[PDB]
This record gives sequence, C-alpha cells and structure tokens, in this order.
Amino acid sequence: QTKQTALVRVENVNTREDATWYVGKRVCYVYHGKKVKRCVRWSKAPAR
Amino acid sequence: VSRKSPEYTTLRKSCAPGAIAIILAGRFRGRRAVILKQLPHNGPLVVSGPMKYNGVPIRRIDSRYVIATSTTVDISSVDTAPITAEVFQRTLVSDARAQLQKKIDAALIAAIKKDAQGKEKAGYLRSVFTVKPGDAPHRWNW
Amino acid sequence: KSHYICAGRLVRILRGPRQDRVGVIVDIVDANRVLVENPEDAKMWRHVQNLKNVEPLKYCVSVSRNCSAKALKDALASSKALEKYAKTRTAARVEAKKACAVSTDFERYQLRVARRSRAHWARKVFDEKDAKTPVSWHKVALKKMLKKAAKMD
Amino acid sequence: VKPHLRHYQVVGRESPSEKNPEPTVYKFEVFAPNFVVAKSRFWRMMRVKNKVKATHGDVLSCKVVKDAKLVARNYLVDIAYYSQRCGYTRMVKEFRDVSKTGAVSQAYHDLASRHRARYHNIEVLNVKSIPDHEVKHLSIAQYHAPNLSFPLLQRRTKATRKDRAIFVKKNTKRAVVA
RNA sequence: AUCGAAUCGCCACCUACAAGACUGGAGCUUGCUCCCUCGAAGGCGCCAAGUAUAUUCAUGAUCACAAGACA
RNA sequence: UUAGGGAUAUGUGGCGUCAAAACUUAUGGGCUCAUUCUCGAUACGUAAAGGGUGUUGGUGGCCACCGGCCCCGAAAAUGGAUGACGCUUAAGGCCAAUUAGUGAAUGCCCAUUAUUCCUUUGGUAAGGGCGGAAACGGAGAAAGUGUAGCCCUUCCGAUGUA
RNA sequence: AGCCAGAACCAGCCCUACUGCAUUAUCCUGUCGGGGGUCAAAAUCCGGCGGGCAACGAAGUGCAAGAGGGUCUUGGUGAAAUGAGCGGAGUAUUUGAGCUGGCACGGGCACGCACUCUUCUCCGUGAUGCUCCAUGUUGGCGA
Ligand SMILES: [Mg+2]
Ligand SMILES: [Mg+2]
Ligand SMILES: [Mg+2]
Ligand SMILES: [Mg+2]
Ligand code: NA
Repeated sequence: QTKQTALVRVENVNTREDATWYVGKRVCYVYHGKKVKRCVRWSKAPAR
Repeated sequence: VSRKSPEYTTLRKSCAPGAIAIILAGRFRGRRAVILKQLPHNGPLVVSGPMKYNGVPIRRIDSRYVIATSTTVDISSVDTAPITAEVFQRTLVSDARAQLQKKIDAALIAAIKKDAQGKEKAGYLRSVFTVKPGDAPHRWNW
Repeated sequence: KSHYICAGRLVRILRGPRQDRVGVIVDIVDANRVLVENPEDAKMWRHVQNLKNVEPLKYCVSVSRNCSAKALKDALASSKALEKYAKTRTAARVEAKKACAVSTDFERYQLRVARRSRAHWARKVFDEKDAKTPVSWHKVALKKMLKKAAKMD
Repeated sequence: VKPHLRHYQVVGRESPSEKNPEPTVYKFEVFAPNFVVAKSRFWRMMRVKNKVKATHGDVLSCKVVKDAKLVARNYLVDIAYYSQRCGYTRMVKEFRDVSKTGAVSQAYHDLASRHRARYHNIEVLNVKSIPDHEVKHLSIAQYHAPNLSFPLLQRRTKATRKDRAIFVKKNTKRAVVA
C-alpha cells in the first residue's frame, strides 16, 4: 500500500459521474485526544 | 478592464446582485440571504438577511462559501456600502452601522413585497437549509 | 393477468437513452428481439429493442406484422391508446418523476410547505374524529381509566 | 448490440510484368472486424487459389458494403470450418436477424459455442435471405405464425444504475444503505 | 465526583405473513375484454402548531470539530 | 531490467469477499447438473481404449456415421486443499463488447517500465563571464584537475559477485 | 510577515469543452408479372423499367484542423511581465466557401496547374544588470 492517498466512500454517491461533482471539495476527520491542546480561536472563543 | 483597476472582477454570473444565496459556512450556516454587491478589487460579496426574516446582518462573504440559486429579487436600493464600512480601528453596534442596517433593510423589504410571489419569497427567506439522510445534492438543480 | 408480446402491443422502455418512452411492437425477430416504433414521438423511429429492456402494457392496436408507417399512425389514432395511457396513475407517476428531477430550490420549498399543510390539517381532522370515537392509545387508556376513577376518587 | 463484423468488398490483382502485361482482376467478399484483417483474408485467398503473393500484388479497391433497411427476415448461411480430428466440415444453417452482418455474427458465435471453432479457421461460403416457405427447421418456422404471442416469465429486472441499493426495507422501496 | 471528549433521523401509521410460471374483481372468446381502488411511493420531519404584512437575532467582524445538541 | 523523490499513463495479470478494480457491468449469444479425493475454473507444471437416447447439432440416406459439454471406465496408507470461503438467471466453459441498432478512437485497477517536473552525482561533456561601468537596497566576483566545488547556463548516463 | 490557515491574480504544465471533408448502388423509392399465405389481403422472396439523398442527429465507413477544471503534481505577486494574452495607433487587411475567363484529366469537366457569406490588422521596451538574495490580500496564534 501507498499511504499518501486515501480512499473514501460517501453515502448516496454510487457513480463516477456523481463522484466528479466532489472533485476539489474539502474533507475532515474528527477525533479526540487525551488532553486539551491548542485550537483555532483559543483566545477569542474559549468555548471551543 | 485593466486588472489593476478596482472595477475589474471575475465573479461567476450566478452570483449577481439580487440573487438569493445559501450560506455554507460560518456562524450563519444554512440560512438564506440576498446578495447586495461585490466589493471592489475583486473582493467579497456583501449580503443581508434582511435581519428581520432570518437574523443575518450586513456581512462580507467569499463567493466560494455560497450557493447562488436561480431565484432572484429585483433590488434598487441605495447601496452606499464601501470598504470603509467593514474596517475597524486597532449586542454593541455603532450608531452609524446601526443606521445603515435600517436604511438598507427597509428598502430590501419594500422590494420583496413589491415583487410578485412576495409572500412565498418571504417564507423562502425564512426557511433553513440542511442535508438530510438519503439526500443527493450532486443531482439537483438550484 | 399478463400482457402477451404480440404485434401491435404497446410497451415502455426501461433502461438506456430512451428510458420511459412508449412504443408499439411492429415485428418479432426471435425470442430476444423486437422492432419498435412510435410515430408521434421524436426519438422513436423504427429500431431494435431487446426484450429484457421493455415493459408490455395493457393495450394492443390491431395491426399486422411489418406494417407501414402510414397504416400504424392511423391505427394508433383510431385506437386512442395514447389518450388512454395518459390517464393512468403510472403515467402520472412518470411525469411527476421527471418534474421532480428538473426542479429548483424554490420549487422544493413550495412542495415542502404543501406537504406540511396537508399533514397539519390531517392531524387536526384525526383529533376531532378521535374525540368522538376513541382510537388513539391515550384515548383508549382514558376511557379504560374513567370507569375506575368514577369509583373512589 | 450492433454486429461485431463488417461486410467488405476487396478488389485486387497481380502487379503487371513483361510475362503478364494485363493481369486478371478479382473481387472478394469478406466479413471482418476491420479492413486490415479484410486485406489479409483477401491475400490468403489469392495465394491459395491463384498462386499470387501479396509481395507482387496491387489492391485496387477496398470498401464496406452497406446494410439494407432493418426488417425481420430469414437468412441461410453456408459456412465451413476446420478441426484436427474431423477435418474440414461444411454446414448450412438458418438464422433469424435483421441484417446480413447480424446473421453472420450470429453464425460465428454459434460455431464458437457448439464446436469450439475460432475466427481464423472459418470460411463463409454464402449468406442470403430466403422466403418463409423455404424454411426447413421448425425452430425457425415457428416465427412465421401470424398469431404469435407469448408472455415474459422468469424475468431478472435490475434497477437503473443511479437507483441501485445494497439494503432495502422488506415490503417497501426505501433504501437503508446505498 | 474525575469527564473534556469521536458518533449528528424520529414514530404506540414501518416495526405481521406468504408468492414471483404472477399475483385488485369478473367473464369465456385462455388471451383478450370489461369493471375501478388503475395496480411503480410506510408516515412524519427540514424554522409562525402552518401558508397568513407576525417576530429578538449583528461586534462570534470573510473558512476553521456544530462556540449547538441529543426532536 | 534498477541515482533520491512527486504527478500522469501503461506491461504481464486481474475486477463476489479475503484484496485495489464491473458498490455481483451490458439495454450480448450459445452450452453444462456433476450425490464421500471430484463438475469446472491462471500456460510453463504433477489418464487411455471403449461405452451412454444425459443433453445439444451436423453429414449423407426413421436410419448409419462425425462433433460439443457431462457421466461410467478411475484402487492406498496422519486430517486437507481450483490458494481459502464459496459460486449454478455462475463467481464455470467458447465467443464478443465498453455504458449500447443513439447517431461517431480511451469501462476500471496495480510496477524500481514510459512521459514529465524537482534535487544529487559523474562525463570522450557543450557554451558564456572574469581590464571591478559610473554613482552610493545588500553582498560576492579566484584564468580555475580535485574543496564549503571561481560564478552562471545547457545535454546525456547512473543496479552488479570475482 | 514568525508560525498556521482561506481566497484572488500571472506564467507554465495537465484534463475536459467547441469539428469538417470524402464515400454510400449488393442501397432507397413507384409500378408490372410471378410466388406466397389468410377467415379474406398484406409481407418475407424473385424478375422486368420509372425515378433517386434512407440525409435531424442517415451510416457507428476513411481522414480530420474546432476558452471550463486542477496544480498541498511547479514557480511567482512584477527587483529588466516579449504576450493573438501588456501596451499605442484604424476599420481596413487577406483566409476560406459559392460564382467567375491557356495546358492538363476522362470518353464533357466532379471543377488540378499558371495569370455574396466568412475573420480583426500594423507597431513597441538590451543587459553601463557578471552572479546571488531581498516585493501582494484576509483571518487565527503569539504583548
Ligand atoms: Mg465542537
Ligand atoms: Mg475492493
Ligand atoms: Mg553537473
Ligand atoms: Mg555501480
Ligand atoms: Na486463485
């Protein structure tokens, strides 16, 4: 395997023409750690 | 025409003033607003709710974080909003911006009411957009 | 009962570029293939269709095999099978599907409010009739408990 | 869908020489996937019947013969094929189709299935449409009956590619996954 | 009490059962005709408890885990 | 057929799961049912005569012969192998396609290969600059095999036991 | 301007857009006769002669010339931008298609060789710079 490229399967997208619509869109993987560390707007918005 | 001239733009034709847009990101994600104009030097768009309907004030926004639908409202408001209105010096609203908001929103509401299908357009502006289970946004017209 | 494959039978195309169009069988080649044409449609000139791609309908215009276009046009017109097909609910469902496929955000909003209005009025009517004849779980339980409450409490 | 073989006419001759200042011109009909294969078959026929090699020959013309209008007809196909054990064998078979190229493509697939015969081991002697009263096989004759009608049973119907699902509710059409 | 965390549709209308050579009901011409539920949708949910000139939203300042939360 | 790395496209081989690819493609055609090693299914590589109304077709005169798949013929030593599971409107065997009688060259996946971009190193390597122009953003500027390479630009090769 | 983001523009590269000419005849079409079959007549099929382009997607025949999307696959924000793309000047220039007046080509010319529609044209910045490096916009974080 080559780990620099990942493969993603999206609900209700079952066709190559469908998948072309998403070329260029942004993608996110959300998880959690063990401690609280720095984030965006750590000072402006302490609620985050 | 000249690229250095502030009048020079490259905005896609869908994002034209009076078009009704869906917010895709930020604090007001999912709301529908009305595109007022584009700032000079190929800058951001400026949109307003109006704030009575959905609570969206006058605000700058990148055209890449918007879906410009084909539904339009004819606008002929004063549109005296320059770059200086959104620049600040190095529940609380200044008494100038607070007045500008009213001056624009009254005219915008008059335009929507004067339009045919005014009631339907007002409800459309009040509604909220979301992605439901089973939805396929890549197959839709807008 | 079932609709046999025969000359003059009306069919609907299932898949492919001609999906959801109606034609008339003018000839049978073998167990797999037929010749189909519909003069009153733009893309339905005389062509070959595999029998796995068709849906036989309930109408048969009475014509002989390998008939002329002139003899099939008037036979269709006299049979009035197209005006009959346009009144079924499967035809209306096909037209609704096309209309839904070609639709704007404004029209989707309109449909949403129409369905919400229908649901609100339906639940109102149901509440009014359940007041007379108790059919909800809470009304059944209320009527079951009323007799007990009449005693003691 | 469409037949995989086209119909070609190839016209050729041997190059003139002091021995043969005016050679004979020959015409050839072949069914082939492209004109290069068609020319190969032509030169093989010339080599084995007229003792003319491709290295001393000219090809005057090479075209594709158009099909007629699509009409359901009976086609008689006279064909031959080779195998090591039996040798060379000649068959005459009737087919139902809408064009000459369609009938010949049918014949090639049929030979591949029932005798394991490949393209380059097959020669087509003739193919023509015959009337309804010369059909000998009843399995072909059954399609002339003017009252022919039958139902479609045991159908394997698939949904449109955009609407296919993996898991669906048992008595409904709702998709749960995909 | 540590504990901040990933997950982002709900239902006391789906949450009963069988068939796919065959399947709403009649005929007799058994593959056509006629009747009408027209034989290709679980119900809701997506911002006024409902289709109607009602109503606070900003300064969280142009993206950032939804700064929200289990309808 | 091989310098250290990206992108694009291919070869052999594949596209039910293991395992990337037809989320089990087609709006392609035939054929096949096999009950204790057992239908069959990637070459090189580890079963014959003779029989069979099992089924599908062909030649000549309801017959005689020749084919295709399948079945008998077919008997060893620990429990075990189409690689495993399984598959029979195949996920088998022969042929043929590329989204399908619509109307126009390439369905998809995978290399230390091919094209291209960046950097290194070495050449039977190929060019240019090196009398400080003047003034006063920054510094430098060596007539040179080999360096922290005098400085730029360019092209081609790069694996390896004794 | 240190770190981390987003958007815009320029050069390059890579993808998808936008496409005409030849060839059709074993073909298309109308009659006449045959042959066929039905409850009667049509068709599949064959031979006479009358016309011809199957021409909205008619061939799946041969050869083809016609700016939107990426670049966390590159470099940059004008510190010499060579541009049909940046600038100055006008409105014409000359490419094809139709239609026009010696030799070639075949037994007349389908239009080879020589002398109306359809498009944008001409001009410009050397290095007294041998080499290297220093130049945008909007937020987050860092007082
Ligand atoms: Mg969060
Ligand atoms: Mg896979
Ligand atoms: Mg070097
Ligand atoms: Mg070495
Ligand atoms: Na294997």
